[PDB]
Amino acid sequence: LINLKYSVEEEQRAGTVIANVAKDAREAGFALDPRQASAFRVVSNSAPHLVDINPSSGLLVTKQKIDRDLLCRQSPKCIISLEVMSSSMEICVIKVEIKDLNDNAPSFPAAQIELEISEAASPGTRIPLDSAYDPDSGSFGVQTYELTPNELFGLEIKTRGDGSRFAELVVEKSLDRETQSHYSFRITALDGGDPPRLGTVGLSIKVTDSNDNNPVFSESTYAVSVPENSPPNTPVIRLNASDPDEGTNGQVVYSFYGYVNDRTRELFQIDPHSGLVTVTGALDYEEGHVYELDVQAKDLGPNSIPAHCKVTVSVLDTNDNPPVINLLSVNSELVEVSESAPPGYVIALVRVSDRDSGLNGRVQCRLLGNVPFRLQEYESFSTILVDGRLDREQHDQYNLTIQARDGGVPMLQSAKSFTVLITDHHHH
Amino acid sequence: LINLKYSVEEEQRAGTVIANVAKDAREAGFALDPRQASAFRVVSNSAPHLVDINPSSGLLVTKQKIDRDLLCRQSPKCIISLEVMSSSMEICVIKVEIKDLNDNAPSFPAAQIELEISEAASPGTRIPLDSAYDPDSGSFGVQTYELTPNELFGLEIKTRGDGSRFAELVVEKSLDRETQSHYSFRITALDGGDPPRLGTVGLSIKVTDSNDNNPVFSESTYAVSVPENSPPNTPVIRLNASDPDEGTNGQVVYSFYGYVNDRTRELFQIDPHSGLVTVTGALDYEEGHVYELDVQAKDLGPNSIPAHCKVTVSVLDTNDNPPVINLLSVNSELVEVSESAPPGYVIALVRVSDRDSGLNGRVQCRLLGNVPFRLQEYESFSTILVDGRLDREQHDQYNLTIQARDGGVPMLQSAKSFTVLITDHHHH
Ligand SMILES: *[C@@H]1O[C@H](CO[C@@H]2O[C@@H](C)[C@@H](O)[C@@H](O)[C@@H]2O)[C@@H](O[C@@H]2O[C@H](CO)[C@@H](O[C@@H]3O[C@H](CO)[C@@H](O)[C@H](O)[C@@H]3O)[C@H](O)[C@H]2NC(C)=O)[C@H](O)[C@H]1NC(C)=O
Ligand SMILES: *[C@@H]1O[C@H](CO[C@@H]2O[C@@H](C)[C@@H](O)[C@@H](O)[C@@H]2O)[C@@H](O)[C@H](O)[C@H]1NC(C)=O
Ligand SMILES: *[C@@H]1O[C@H](CO)[C@@H](O)[C@H](O)[C@H]1NC(C)=O
Ligand SMILES: *[C@@H]1O[C@H](CO)[C@@H](O)[C@H](O)[C@H]1NC(C)=O
Ligand SMILES: [Ca+2]
Ligand SMILES: [Ca+2]
Ligand SMILES: [Ca+2]
Ligand SMILES: [Ca+2]
Ligand SMILES: [Ca+2]
Ligand SMILES: [Ca+2]
Ligand SMILES: [Ca+2]
Ligand SMILES: [Ca+2]
Ligand SMILES: [Ca+2]
Ligand SMILES: [Ca+2]
Ligand SMILES: [Ca+2]
Ligand SMILES: [Ca+2]
Ligand SMILES: [Ca+2]
Ligand SMILES: [Ca+2]
Ligand SMILES: [Ca+2]
Ligand SMILES: [Ca+2]
Ligand SMILES: [Ca+2]
Ligand SMILES: [Ca+2]
Ligand SMILES: [Cl-]
Ligand SMILES: [Cl-]
Ligand SMILES: [Cl-]
Ligand SMILES: [Cl-]
Ligand code: NI
Repeated sequence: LINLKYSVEEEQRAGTVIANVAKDAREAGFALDPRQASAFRVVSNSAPHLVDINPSSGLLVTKQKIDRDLLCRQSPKCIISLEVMSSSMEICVIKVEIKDLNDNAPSFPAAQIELEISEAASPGTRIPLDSAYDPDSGSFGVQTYELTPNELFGLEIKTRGDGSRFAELVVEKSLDRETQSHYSFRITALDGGDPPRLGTVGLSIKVTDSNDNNPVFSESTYAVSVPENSPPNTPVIRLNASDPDEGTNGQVVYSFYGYVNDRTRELFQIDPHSGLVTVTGALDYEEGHVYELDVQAKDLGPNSIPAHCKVTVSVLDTNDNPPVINLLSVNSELVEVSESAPPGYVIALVRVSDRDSGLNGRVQCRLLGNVPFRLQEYESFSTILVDGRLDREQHDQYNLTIQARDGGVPMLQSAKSFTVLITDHHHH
Repeated sequence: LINLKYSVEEEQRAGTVIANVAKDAREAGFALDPRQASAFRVVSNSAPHLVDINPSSGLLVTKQKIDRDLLCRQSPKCIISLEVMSSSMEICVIKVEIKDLNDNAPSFPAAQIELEISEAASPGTRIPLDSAYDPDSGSFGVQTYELTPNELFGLEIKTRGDGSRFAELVVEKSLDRETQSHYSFRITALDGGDPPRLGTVGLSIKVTDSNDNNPVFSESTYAVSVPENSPPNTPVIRLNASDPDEGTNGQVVYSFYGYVNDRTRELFQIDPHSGLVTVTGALDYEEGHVYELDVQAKDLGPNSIPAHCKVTVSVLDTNDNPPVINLLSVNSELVEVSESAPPGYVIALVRVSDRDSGLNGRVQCRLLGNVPFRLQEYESFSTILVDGRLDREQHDQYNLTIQARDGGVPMLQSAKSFTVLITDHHHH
């Protein structure tokens, strides 16, 4: 029947006087018989330990200090319903409202918020953040959030229901670890207070890597030279591909990328994890001058995009073949010369070869001894001719010996000995 | 001394007359005397089994059919140097060159060329392709390559080592497996002849996957309701994230996200590999009405961009609290009523509550027995009043029993019995 409303701020000194219920009850129509200061008693009340009416004085006192933010959380109104009974079965419902105060500033449970975002995070990617804690009601509760001004990240606030706000992170534009790996920001939450209260958190963003870089060689093509007969495990060329990715994604492994049936496979090797290309087989300039290696560098991660380069290994000619002498008699027989052989008569023809090339293969010849014969060398063919008088007695037979010498370093020689004999007049 | 150069095509019939060595040499100055088949002899020649000069006739004839592509491979020139010696130690060097013919068409050894390219292949990255095989020399060897006209891939021709033509593949525009995984193209090799000869092979291109799709929920937020006291392991909600990637990259694993020290953690659980959110603890509407679950779906593998959604799980109120009856007398004494009690005089006040809500919390009261008393209902307080004649003798004491019943399903009752006594004059 009878209703009395009141209101008082929260967190007030315990034992506060809200109002004299006797005054406003009599004024409003109560059966307060003169009954030794005990006319009415509280039937039941929402908060036994917080508010109490005095049967003696007939006054509303706060039993303890009121913390509205615990009773009603964010509920818009905070009323303690308290019902009193009179001496003769009469009732007065009394509803006291607890006005909220901005005694709480928004709070973050974590001192810092560390996050990991892949550099491949599409712009628009959003990450829900732990909303701050402000137990005040509505207006005095958390209202907005702010992040350190930047271009890469933004904050978007949404209200699930009846405010109760939370704010998520948003990648605003493309990230890239290889440019900036870490970010450090500051988030502050703000409540709707006359002098608004704030909370703070440090926001560390570690940009997780993505295998978005492929190995790359300094050059597409290379050219190397190797002297023939280079011993096994001789350094040909050490390739250096670069991958700026992180860990496995940035680790390069070299290997050969060609068909597997060619001589190259057997001749050379590569150190896959280091990049050293060495000679393992028989390299002979005389057999082949050049070899083509197709090397691929590959990263150890997902979406492994390999990169290739071609190395032209030219073999170099060392002077490792002696000059070969070959005597040519007309009838492949013992060289006989007549005594009366006029100066300059040809005896036998000589030919020299050399499997090398250049100055290593080019030859020059000599005729040893004091013998009466000269060796005039012609283009690629040295001829022996008679020089002097031939006496059957003073010299019946000679043992001509030809030397051949190349122009390599170290130079090489060769010797060939053939016997010549002198005749009177033989018609064989 | 004397040089005679000649030329002849390959693959000619056997016993061909290249040139008349006797005539050419004699005109060129050589010991051509009329002798019994003994004017000169071939000293040595590059290929004995291929070409030979005969002193009897004096002609440069070929022994068999010559295949230049075997002798000199791609070597630019193919010369056979025959050395001839005359009667009087005179020499005529002869070099016969073998002109190449397009008797070989370029051919590929494999039927198809299998390739694997990551959909993340940046436009411009190239994959060296296996060069075709044509043993002809220079112009007549492999010259250019051609692929099926398309937009995604192109061909690039390059020259590595003094010829040795090769063509690598080049990506023209971005690939995407989630749109098209396999490609079927045709490559043809061509040689440099008037009627060019070709070879062909099928080129299968498999687009290897890249984790370039993140899990995605159907909607941004969800809302579900669950009756309180739902037993452990009850279906709350079935989340369903989608990821079109391949294998691991497309496999979603759901899990809980948010602050760790939260009530929710103990109440619910989620099936990580399936996405079923089941209840683990006891839910009580009377304690809390709503709960906020933050679920994240993330794919296994690299560059895991997770997706989040918020589930607002609202609890439902079951009628699981009985209506509490509570009678309160003036001084909490045995209820005494005066004999001369006029109809409608108040005896004792009743108050009933119910911790439930809605019709589950709404109560209605009853008075049992034939007793001379009424229970007239007020808002929140049922009053007991006198309705009959109170005779000390006919009825000295009553044992009034009040029932209370809520409007839930199944409805709940409660009973409270107090004794009333009748008296004429009270002096205390
Ligand atoms: C025709 O003449 C040559 C030249 O021999 C020499 O002529 C002079 C220039 C002096 O050097 C003399 O000492 C000698 O006769 C003969 O060639 C040489 O033949 C000798 C004997 O056969 C070879 O001796 C050998 O040498 C090797 C190492 O060089 C030793 O290991 C052997 O044990 C042995 O002593 C010699 O190598 C060879 N060449 C040279 C440059 O000395 C040739 O034999 C001769 N022919 C005839 C038919 O008389
Ligand atoms: C007072 O009465 C209580 C209820 O008894 C009930 O009486 C009728 C109306 C039915 O509801 C019947 O089912 C019950 O027996 C008793 O339980 C109680 O004992 C009585 N008081 C005393 C002091 O005995
Ligand atoms: C590759 O080159 C870079 C740049 O000069 C250098 O820092 C790095 O040490 C080189 N690595 C190898 C393996 O040569
Ligand atoms: C998710 O929903 C799709 C329909 O869009 C369905 O094909 C798929 O099977 C569902 N996922 C699971 C795990 O059942
Ligand atoms: Ca407070
Ligand atoms: Ca407050
Ligand atoms: Ca606040
Ligand atoms: Ca990058
Ligand atoms: Ca990277
Ligand atoms: Ca990489
Ligand atoms: Ca050699
Ligand atoms: Ca050599
Ligand atoms: Ca030499
Ligand atoms: Ca041929
Ligand atoms: Ca040919
Ligand atoms: Ca050809
Ligand atoms: Ca894709
Ligand atoms: Ca994909
Ligand atoms: Ca995926
Ligand atoms: Ca309950
Ligand atoms: Ca309930
Ligand atoms: Ca109930
Ligand atoms: Cl921004
Ligand atoms: Cl890593
Ligand atoms: Cl002819
Ligand atoms: Cl569990
Ligand atoms: Ni003789």
